Amino acid sequence: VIGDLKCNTSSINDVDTGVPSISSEVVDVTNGLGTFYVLDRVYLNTTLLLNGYYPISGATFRNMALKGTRLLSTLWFKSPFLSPFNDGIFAKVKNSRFSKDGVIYSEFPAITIGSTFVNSSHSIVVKPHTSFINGNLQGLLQISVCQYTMCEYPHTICHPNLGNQRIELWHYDTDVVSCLYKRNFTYDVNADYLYFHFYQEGGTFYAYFTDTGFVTKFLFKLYLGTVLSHYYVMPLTCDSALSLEYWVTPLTTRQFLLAFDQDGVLYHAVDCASDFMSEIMCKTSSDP
Ligand SMILES: *[C@@H]1O[C@H](CO)[C@@H](O[C@@H]2O[C@H](CO)[C@@H](O)[C@H](O)[C@H]2NC(C)=O)[C@H](O)[C@H]1NC(C)=O
Ligand SMILES: *[C@@H]1O[C@H](CO)[C@@H](O[C@@H]2O[C@H](CO)[C@@H](O)[C@H](O)[C@H]2NC(C)=O)[C@H](O)[C@H]1NC(C)=O
Ligand SMILES: *[C@@H]1O[C@H](CO)[C@@H](O)[C@H](O)[C@H]1NC(C)=O
Ligand SMILES: *[C@@H]1O[C@H](CO)[C@@H](O)[C@H](O)[C@H]1NC(C)=O
Repeated sequence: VIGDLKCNTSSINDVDTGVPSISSEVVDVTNGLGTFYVLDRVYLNTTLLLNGYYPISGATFRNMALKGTRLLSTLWFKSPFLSPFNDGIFAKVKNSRFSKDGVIYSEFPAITIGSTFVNSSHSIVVKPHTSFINGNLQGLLQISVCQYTMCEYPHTICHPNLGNQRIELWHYDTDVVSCLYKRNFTYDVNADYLYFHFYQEGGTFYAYFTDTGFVTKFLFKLYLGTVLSHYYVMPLTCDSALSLEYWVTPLTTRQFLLAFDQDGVLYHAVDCASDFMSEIMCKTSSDP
């Protein structure tokens, strides 16, 4: 259970489909993976020791993507899918460009980040939305942070052209609710992978994003004043045979040594707390 409202409680079984897939690759940041750009600041032809919310070198990712057709498992909405959100998380999300009847699409899972997922708290929801404008497929990314009455079994659905045996249903507030924040963000539907930093500090939530390269740019920030404790990558139901990936590794507060081209491109990094070599390599930045 995520919310605590028995919504459209049909086509649900208790089927064990296993546990989120572990990546064969670990976090290695030795040229950018897991780093972000500084908001309203651009460094050229220089290194820079920097504290921040970075993923842990040697840590694996987990594929939190859940793909359904009609049936949802009750086990999909518990640990280990309903996961702890501490400092933050880093996401490598695949843009599933399923090709059907000539046209190419752009599906990937929604993620909700909250405390209790009840209308008494706020919950962040980062949901993709696709639509055609004269047969050209457009990418949106509907961010919203609201006092949602979340369902026990929240799921999104794919584009209706790919076929759906379920209606989209994650919250039941067809009555208009109190929201701290909501705006849409366009993304390039021709992107191989989308990357996200989601972290919190002193009651403020932070989001970084990129649909080009792996190094994320700043997206938005929002003062909650509360402390976020959980994330859930929602199952996406579809008739078409999509191949979903939402790869997540957690963030902790760490010092990194970053490096920039003359064109301001972060091209190299050192996980400074990973290694006795790395520690030595950073601390030696004070005038020798
Ligand atoms: C806030 O959420 C709670 C549950 O988290 C809702 O309570 C349910 O209300 C319906 C009436 O429509 C009852 O049939 C259920 O038994 C209630 N459930 C529980 C667990 O109490 C409540 O309606 C929501 N209210 C608003 C305004 O969003
Ligand atoms: C984000 O874009 C979507 C594009 O559909 C907007 O959602 C629709 O808003 C209209 C109101 O003009 C409603 O009639 C539709 O029911 C909405 N559709 C969906 C799928 O939610 C939305 O307005 C945009 N959000 C923001 C914050 O601008
Ligand atoms: C309720 O859910 C079932 C299966 O998920 C679906 O067939 C039906 O159309 C849904 N209807 C409404 C109004 O939610
Ligand atoms: C970059 O900085 C170095 C010194 O570390 C300097 O010699 C060089 O002129 C600079 N190159 C560019 C491309 O800015």
